[PDB]
Amino acid sequence: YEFAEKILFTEEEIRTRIKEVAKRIADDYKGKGLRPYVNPLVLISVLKGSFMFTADLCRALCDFNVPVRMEFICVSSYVRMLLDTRHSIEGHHVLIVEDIVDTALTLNYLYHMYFTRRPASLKTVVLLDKREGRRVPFSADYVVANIPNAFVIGYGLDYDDTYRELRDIVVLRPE
Amino acid sequence: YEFAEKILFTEEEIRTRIKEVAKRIADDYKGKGLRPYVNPLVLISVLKGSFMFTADLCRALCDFNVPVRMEFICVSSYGEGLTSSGQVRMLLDTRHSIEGHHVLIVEDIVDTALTLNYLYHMYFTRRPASLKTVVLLDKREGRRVPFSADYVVANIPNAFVIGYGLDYDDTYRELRDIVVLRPEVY
Repeated sequence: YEFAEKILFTEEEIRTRIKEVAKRIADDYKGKGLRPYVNPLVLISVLKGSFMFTADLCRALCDFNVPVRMEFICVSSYVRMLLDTRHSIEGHHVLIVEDIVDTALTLNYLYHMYFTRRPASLKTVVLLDKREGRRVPFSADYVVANIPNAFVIGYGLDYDDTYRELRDIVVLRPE
Repeated sequence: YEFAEKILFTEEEIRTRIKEVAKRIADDYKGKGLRPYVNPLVLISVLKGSFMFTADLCRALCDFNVPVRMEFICVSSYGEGLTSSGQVRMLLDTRHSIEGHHVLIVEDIVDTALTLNYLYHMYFTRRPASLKTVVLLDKREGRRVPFSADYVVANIPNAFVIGYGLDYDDTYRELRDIVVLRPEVY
């Protein structure tokens, strides 16, 4: 990548970590009675960044026979909801999917919002976690990779909406 | 796949077909003046079904150095028998303007083509540099209005197909393969 710096995580490394995370999720929900139609694991994907992670994660979950329901939401901050879920999450096992949690301002807002809607359970899975960038305390339930305070792009992550399409996660501005 | 009657395409077959389509698109737009940030090829992904195809397609396009911008739109149908022109409600439109840009609408399947024809005409009036469509699957004989996709990953007969983003009552979208659902299910 001539426009960026070193590759932080290759596609194969990301694929491998996602498979392990899906394995852990499958194990953790094994006794929850997840079933298609009535009780699938609801993946609430925060657009735009999580689209790629979501596509790969849902397939890894499928590998472990975990039935899932995909939801896509969109938010904006000046946090307001531009697009919310199409089906009620009440009584369901929900997993909010994000590409990166740094300040945790958005994710914490969404977690609070969904928590009040009476889901059976509510957890979060993030591709990347900059645990040091917090503006509000927030602990994700599943993390694919913890990273330093480096600006990264690729695999859904952007530099002003560009470079989301890269197969690898690359360092634009080091750590 | 106890709920499946037949495997139409494996994950590997689809991957290969997506790369082939991506190469075609690259060839087709090479002289079009696309450029990162300023003039990327805009993929308007129609949720929910195209989410998977879009993730794999944008990566295949990146392999060919085609700069892309991803937009995700959400539409909803009208109650039963309110439209006979495929009209739908826009719940989420593109976040940025498409005027002057090369746009490609991305869909998982085109069968009746009622929604895709409606969306195509809607974006066409927004003055993009050009407007084309790419679909994962095409049931060519299923049309209720004429429509031709510019790029197609695979043609399929009239069977109930699921997987790779396509659903049966919002179920089975996560499968890695494209399979035919056993009639005993629906």
